Amino acid sequence: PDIFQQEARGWLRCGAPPFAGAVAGLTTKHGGESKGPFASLNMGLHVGDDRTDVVNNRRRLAEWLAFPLERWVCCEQVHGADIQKVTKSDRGNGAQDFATAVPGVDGLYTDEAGVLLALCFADCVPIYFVAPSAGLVGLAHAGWRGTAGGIAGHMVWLWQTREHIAPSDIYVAIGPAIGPCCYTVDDRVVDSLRPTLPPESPLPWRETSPGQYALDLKEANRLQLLAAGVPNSHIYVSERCTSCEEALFFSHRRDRGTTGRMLAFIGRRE
Ligand SMILES: [Zn+2]
Ligand SMILES: [Zn+2]
Repeated sequence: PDIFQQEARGWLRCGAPPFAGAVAGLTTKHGGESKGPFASLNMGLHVGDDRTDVVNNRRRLAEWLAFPLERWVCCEQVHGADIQKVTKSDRGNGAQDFATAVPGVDGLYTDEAGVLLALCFADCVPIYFVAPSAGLVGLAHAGWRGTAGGIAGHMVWLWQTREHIAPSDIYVAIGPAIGPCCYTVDDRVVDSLRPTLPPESPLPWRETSPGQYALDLKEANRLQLLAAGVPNSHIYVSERCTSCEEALFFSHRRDRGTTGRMLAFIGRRE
């Protein structure tokens, strides 16, 4: 069974055992207030939807999780590889007004309880991190650009060098994202990813016609995490494709660029 399992409402819980001490999951597209291409549980404030509808969708998740919206922390998600540590003093940033989101970063982490890290997705890879003994949680957004920038390994490096956590103490869930079944890219994308993988590494793409590659970004990020020292048995990977599973997910690719966003979230209850 997939590591992300359907709950009673419009969300999937991360069921990997090391995440049992955390509130961790990904929303699905149903149960909200938004309309048209955003129907209905659009969590993204940056996609041209009605802000009142989106805030109400966020308040609905907050009720399902018993984790108030005033305790969430969001980031700008610029498709880079930068990451910021956040604390209770950052609560609310980007929760109801996109302009207050943490600027210039694509991942967040915290060692405090009572802080819900909250990032938006509709094909890019959500990477959830936990160090259960040390009380750290993290969440990163990795499309091809962030993966080429090594965002996954950057989280591990920060936890090692700034938080004094060995990679062997980290566990990771790679959530629903677009699969190689649906994601075809050109030489420039794969050429950007090549230097981020070990020289002996199997390549997470297949050339399906000249200059066209079926790309597996989940696997690219898993390989980077392995190279950064996270143990194989600590990395859980969802098999759900956001483009294929149209009944559950918004997909930037399938929906031709105008669609909602799911929210990936992780935090610990205070
Ligand atoms: Zn993205
Ligand atoms: Zn697919």
